[PDB]
Amino acid sequence: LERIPDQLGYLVLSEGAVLASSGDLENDEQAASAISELVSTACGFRLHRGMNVPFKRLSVVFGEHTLLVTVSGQRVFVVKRQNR
Amino acid sequence: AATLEQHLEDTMKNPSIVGVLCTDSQGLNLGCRGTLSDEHAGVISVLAQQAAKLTSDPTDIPVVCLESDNGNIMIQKHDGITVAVHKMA
Repeated sequence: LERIPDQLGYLVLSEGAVLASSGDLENDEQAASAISELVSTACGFRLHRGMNVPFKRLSVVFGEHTLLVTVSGQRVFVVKRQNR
Repeated sequence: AATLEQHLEDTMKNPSIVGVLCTDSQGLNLGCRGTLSDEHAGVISVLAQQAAKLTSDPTDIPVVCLESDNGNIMIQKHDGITVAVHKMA
């Protein structure tokens, strides 16, 4: 079975605050604020259908890790994942 | 950064790429094709800028990807030029 890369931290936001966090993301107010802003913009973004958030996942890919962000609907779920 | 019209055209040649757009830190629509146009340029510029705040770069400039069932929009800054590409799956 396929090898899934390690998680490096989680963050759950429930506007505006940190509801839960662990690992690299634990009590990191700056990251939580910056994610919250990115997510609000991404959520407000429309391609060609007003009644459609044009993503099911937002991923921010860095050299060694990626932040995987899902929204529903006033909460934000973040996993920091090692790259494959 | 130098000319960029040629790159927009070559990129669109890919049969899954349905849109491309370049902006800067200001949100200037520096050229777009296909599915991405003026009303998208601003939000695209803001996203890249907001995503950059998620690191104090090890020279680690992120790619922002908005993933949908049908395709993806991939956004990266390089350099002072922000390039968004709309791909079908």
